[PDB]
Amino acid sequence: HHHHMKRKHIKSLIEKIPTAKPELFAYPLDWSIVDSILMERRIRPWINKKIIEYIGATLVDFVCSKVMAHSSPQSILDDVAMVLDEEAEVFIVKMWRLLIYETEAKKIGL
Repeated sequence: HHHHMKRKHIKSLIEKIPTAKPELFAYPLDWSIVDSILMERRIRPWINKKIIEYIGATLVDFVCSKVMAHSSPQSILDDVAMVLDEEAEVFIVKMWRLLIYETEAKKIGL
């Protein structure tokens, strides 16, 4: 189950993720699965790793807290655009694809 459920349903979970930004931003994200654990396990490091490509520190925690505050994807994007231009728009799209995939995967266990 460690990462076993994520790999086994690759065909199914990927179908859930919308390819259009407005549709994907509208996606009914279950924040109840977005808990304290999922942040340290997969989300927080993913953010910190992806931030290196754009810049080469303190901002990392800001983004985490906003996801934990269950903010609108567009609301965060606006705040990040103050730091990372139009690269910030590509940033959240890819993160939302992550959240959907993760949140959805822990539901597959039943």
